[PDB]
Amino acid sequence: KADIAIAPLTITLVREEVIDFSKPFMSLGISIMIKKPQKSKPGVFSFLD
Amino acid sequence: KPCDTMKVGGNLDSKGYGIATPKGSSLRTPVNLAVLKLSEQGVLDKLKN
Amino acid sequence: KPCDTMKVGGNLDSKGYGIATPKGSSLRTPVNLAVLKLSEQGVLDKLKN
Amino acid sequence: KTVVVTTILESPYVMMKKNHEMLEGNERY
Repeated sequence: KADIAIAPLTITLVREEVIDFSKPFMSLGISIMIKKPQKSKPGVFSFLD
Repeated sequence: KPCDTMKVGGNLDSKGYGIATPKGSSLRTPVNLAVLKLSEQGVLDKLKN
Repeated sequence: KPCDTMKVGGNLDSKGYGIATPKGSSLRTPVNLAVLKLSEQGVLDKLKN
Repeated sequence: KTVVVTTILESPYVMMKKNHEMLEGNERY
């Protein structure tokens, strides 16, 4: 259905077995995204901290 | 925005994105060479920035 | 030992180590195929471990 | 003749231009 894919498509062994990939145009890795750690509400008895 | 997310820790792996073509495509060699030309001339870093 | 160093962050790039031969060496093809055979038979993972 | 490129709407690799409805073909992204 398409002649070429130009996208953030990761070079993987299972894909390379059925399609061709150029050498990498971008280096990367899996990472963790978290919601930021906002400031906590001061707890009762936080005067002992 | 809203700047409420954050990347935490190092990357879990190392890999790369590649331009993909159907197995045996006529475009495979020219597009592999072009990616290397754009890599070597610093175009890929300018575009990420 | 003394276990006093530590790897921090992700990798800055992605690449590989290769067996090298003089340009045009007769050994190039057999050694490329042997590395792939040692890869596929799990020898390279056993040796790193 | 014209190469059909498959891609994905994934920011910031490919995004709809703010005025894409007024543009044609590749100029929409």
